[PDB]
Amino acid sequence: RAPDQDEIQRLPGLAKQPSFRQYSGYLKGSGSKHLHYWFVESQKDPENSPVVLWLNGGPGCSSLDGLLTEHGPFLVQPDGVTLEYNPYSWNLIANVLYLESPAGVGFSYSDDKFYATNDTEVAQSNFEALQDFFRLFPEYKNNKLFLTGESYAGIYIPTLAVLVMQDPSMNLQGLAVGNGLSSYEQNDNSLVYFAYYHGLLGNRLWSSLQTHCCSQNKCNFYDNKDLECVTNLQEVARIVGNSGLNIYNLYAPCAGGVMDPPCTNTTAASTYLNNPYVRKALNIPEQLPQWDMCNFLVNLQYRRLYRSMNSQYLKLLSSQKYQILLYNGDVDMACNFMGDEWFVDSLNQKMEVQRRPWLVKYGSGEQIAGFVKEFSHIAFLTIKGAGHMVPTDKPLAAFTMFSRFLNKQPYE
Amino acid sequence: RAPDQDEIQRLPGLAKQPSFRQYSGYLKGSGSKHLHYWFVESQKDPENSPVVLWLNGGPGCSSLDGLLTEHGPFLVQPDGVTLEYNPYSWNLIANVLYLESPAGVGFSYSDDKFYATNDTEVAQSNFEALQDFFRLFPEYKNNKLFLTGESYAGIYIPTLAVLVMQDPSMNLQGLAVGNGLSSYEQNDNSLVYFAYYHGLLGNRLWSSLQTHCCSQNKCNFYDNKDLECVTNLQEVARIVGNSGLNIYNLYAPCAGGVMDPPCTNTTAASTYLNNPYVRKALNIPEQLPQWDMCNFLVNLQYRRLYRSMNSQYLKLLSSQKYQILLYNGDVDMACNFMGDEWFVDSLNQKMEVQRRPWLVKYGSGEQIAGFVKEFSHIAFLTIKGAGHMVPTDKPLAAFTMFSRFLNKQPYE
Ligand SMILES: *[C@](O)(c1noc(-c2ccccc2)n1)[C@H](CC)NC(=O)[C@H](CC(C)C)NC(=O)N1CCOCC1
Ligand SMILES: *[C@](O)(c1noc(-c2ccccc2)n1)[C@H](CC)NC(=O)[C@H](CC(C)C)NC(=O)N1CCOCC1
Ligand SMILES: *[C@@H]1O[C@H](CO)[C@@H](O)[C@H](O)[C@H]1NC(C)=O
Ligand SMILES: *[C@@H]1O[C@H](CO)[C@@H](O)[C@H](O)[C@H]1NC(C)=O
Ligand SMILES: *[C@@H]1O[C@H](CO)[C@@H](O)[C@H](O)[C@H]1NC(C)=O
Ligand SMILES: *[C@@H]1O[C@H](CO)[C@@H](O)[C@H](O)[C@H]1NC(C)=O
Repeated sequence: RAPDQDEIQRLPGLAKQPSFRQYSGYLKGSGSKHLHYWFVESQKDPENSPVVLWLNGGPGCSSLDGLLTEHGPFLVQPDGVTLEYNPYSWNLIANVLYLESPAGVGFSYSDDKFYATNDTEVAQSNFEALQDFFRLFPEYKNNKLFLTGESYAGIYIPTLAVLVMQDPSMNLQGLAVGNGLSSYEQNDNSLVYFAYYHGLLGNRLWSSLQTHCCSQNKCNFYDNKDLECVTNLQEVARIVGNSGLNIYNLYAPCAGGVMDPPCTNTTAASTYLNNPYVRKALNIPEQLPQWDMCNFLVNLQYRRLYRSMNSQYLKLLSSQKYQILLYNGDVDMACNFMGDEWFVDSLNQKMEVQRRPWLVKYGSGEQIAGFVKEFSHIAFLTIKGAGHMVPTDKPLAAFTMFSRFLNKQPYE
Repeated sequence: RAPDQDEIQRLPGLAKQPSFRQYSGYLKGSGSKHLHYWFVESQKDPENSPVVLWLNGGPGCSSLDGLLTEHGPFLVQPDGVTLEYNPYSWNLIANVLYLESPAGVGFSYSDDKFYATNDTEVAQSNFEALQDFFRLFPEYKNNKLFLTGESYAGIYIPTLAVLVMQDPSMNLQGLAVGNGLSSYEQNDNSLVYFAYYHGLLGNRLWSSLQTHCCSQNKCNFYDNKDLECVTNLQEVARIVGNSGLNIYNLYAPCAGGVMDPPCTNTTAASTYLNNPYVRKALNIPEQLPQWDMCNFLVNLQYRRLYRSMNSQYLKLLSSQKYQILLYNGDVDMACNFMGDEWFVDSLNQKMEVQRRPWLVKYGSGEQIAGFVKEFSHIAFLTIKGAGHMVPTDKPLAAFTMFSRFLNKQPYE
């Protein structure tokens, strides 16, 4: 019924043993690829709880970021030694499959160590690994399956979903993308607005942008050839990303001051997972190189193929079989909320609902946790005051949203 | 040399006695008005430290909000009983005069209890009270004087400054306004942008606003007569201010859930100052009614006269004798940063400097604390991630800014 050689017996750093079973080993991707997974079964009724795949983005970043720092059952502490139980873990109500992907990311590897890849190969390799998961965990084949991820997984998840939807053996029910890259064009255009209206660009630069980049009511901050325009957008990019502002959360400090995503400090997770006894407990082959949160070389060699997920989401929507959610922390600048809201609105789906706040109960009382824009089979949500890593910044709100999604309830 | 009957001997709730002298009593305003002051001398060298007037806004709100909750030498704790020393107090480097104004606000009163007033009378009464302060504290007449305040004090301070500048006996050196109301028009126009680009309004409403309120490149969200326009702006106002979003800090909870400014809880300060022994220590006449942070009736009866401080600041700038600062926490929606930046840019002053980040040292290191836009004798600054009450939300950054201002140093 399970790869019991993969079972995690006693995880270092945990003061209490888990009530749920958990597994760490390798799923077969395409060719010679072996993708490191860490599967944490539901804390409540895993036999009948959904199976939820989690993919972090990059490209080249590890989904074990999602486990140990966002919504895993325990989170690594600043000592890089202690794990503490997370009261907002997504595995409270789901069997969560964190997958280090593509090959070369974290503990994932391949026999030839050739890690140059692309969107289509990545989707196909993720698909084969999910096939392997269900060969390894056959008692999970009939559980409702949701595909979820973050950041560049805005591309990984919908492309993977299109493959999965053609496999009647997988009980695909839904996909959720957090601060996802869905449209380079909508991302880039929305980002320049976001920057000005969050007080990062002044009047002089804005007016320069307006002159060289825009024609009457429409701005092009994406593929404009205009000369001063390219120049100005270079300045925007510098301000937003290369000046000491944290691009992942405008209102958070830049770690380090004004494999090392900018303004971020991955030392806790890194120190934890490179502990030799941690790797033993996670059944990592000793010969594998050190764990990094993001593989520089995977990212360097990656050929990005899709500029928009418009056609993927229209395909997923046409079946009317799946619930889809795009959610953005609204102080993120890497994949800002507005570009994904524009993106969802532009799918032009039926049953449009008026935009509303959605609430969470804090003690403190009901608070607005964000806004929800709903259509048939698809909702866009903001998470108010969260950056790129929504479940780290607003764990209760993230858990509440996640539960409403799995249960196909209204978000409000 | 001082009204020693006003001296505060032993303030309830303080575990240690202050190193500085402090005073609480009444300054004579115009007619029968008596304005309650609380003056806290500098913790370092009060004889040669600047005199800084602080005014909160409303109209009808108490400057003792500024003392006990923003930048006073001690801050009231959630028990409404304990005061704790504030390591970022503005009185570390200044003699700070907190003035409850106009008559009827907090412990301020008048013999006829007639509290209907207006901008011009308020400025003239504040002016006479400052004259009285210097009659009561004559050893302070030659200290550099700065006039500072917050919110509606965006109107109080510049109007007062114009009066003070005509009095050669006062050594006026500068004025600073935090999240100030400077221009109803620039406030309202900037606010509708701010709302859309912070994800509070969706596409449908934005497009409706664009259609009914705007003509080609210019929007009028201020005095538009257009019909759907008024309707839509009513919806914006509802979303921003009457729906459970905290207008003073978009990213903060609304106290109470989705004399009581909305989403705010003044119980700590209120419980402290209504303690009968607190009032005795502050030399408050026992017959005075209870302390409220904002006087409902003062605000109700207030006749607001100025729609813009353009002409006041141009007068203050013409002398070239004063340094001026407008600073806004950038997640405030009551007086959003963008309207005040537009306002300062529109004064069209010389020696314009390119817009820059300004830094603060946290331990954590240097962090961007906001952006600074500088001209001759006037700077606009943002405080990144602060709401309406900048010194509560970012006390170190507020103190750092305040020190650079008093010392006429660059903000960066
Ligand atoms: C997203 O895919 C992502 N994946 O991992 C992260 C991450 C952020 C903070 C901490 C840990 C992980 N984010 C985004 C989508 C834009 N990808 C990234 O932000 C890239 C992360 C690299 C692989 C280290 N970075 C970039 O795309 N850029 C482009 C602009 O120049 C700076 C970095
Ligand atoms: C500003 O003058 C101000 N003065 O005191 C405050 C304050 C905010 C939070 C907590 C404690 C004090 N702010 C602003 C300038 C717009 N004034 C206010 O926000 C008014 C406060 C009243 C007097 C209680 N409120 C309003 O102007 N409105 C107008 C729109 O409808 C709602 C309240
Ligand atoms: C990074 O994180 C580690 C572990 O939490 C911490 O000890 C270290 O000081 C952090 N900061 C920097 C700037 O390295
Ligand atoms: C993506 O990768 C596959 C597998 O290597 C390769 O055959 C294919 O040509 C690639 N696609 C592109 C456009 O490079
Ligand atoms: C208001 O503040 C007081 C004092 O800090 C606190 O005890 C009370 O619970 C607060 N909240 C509400 C909703 O009254
Ligand atoms: C403001 O108040 C003064 C004092 O009462 C009064 O004489 C004056 O007419 C007022 N101004 C206006 C425009 O109401």
